[PDB]
Amino acid sequence: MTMEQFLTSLDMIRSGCAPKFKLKTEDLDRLRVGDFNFPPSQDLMCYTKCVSLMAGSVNKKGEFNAPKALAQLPHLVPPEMMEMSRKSVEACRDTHKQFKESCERVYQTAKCFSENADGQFMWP
Repeated sequence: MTMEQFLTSLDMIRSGCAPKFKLKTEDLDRLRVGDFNFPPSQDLMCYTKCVSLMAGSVNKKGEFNAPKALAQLPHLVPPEMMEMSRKSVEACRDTHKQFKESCERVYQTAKCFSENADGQFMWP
């Protein structure tokens, strides 16, 4: 996909998940720029789970599926973002094993992606 399509995809992905939760605009804004440096509500964390399920990188138990994530990447991120994402998958493949609850697992993996991003990270 193109970068222009990717940035617009972010809003489309959000629209399919945001209405299911009680969320703060400020919080969503901060996640959009890859800033996970604030305490999340349960709603925000489950929001990140809803996003990842849509992407197909996790199951209902919030377990990160590294090979399918890597199989999916060309359908999720533009070519310019491939290297960074692959590195983030690898660095964060074993993050969900420290957490038991489904929403928290995904959130912590998402947070890991943002921190282990060698560039600008963007969350829907």
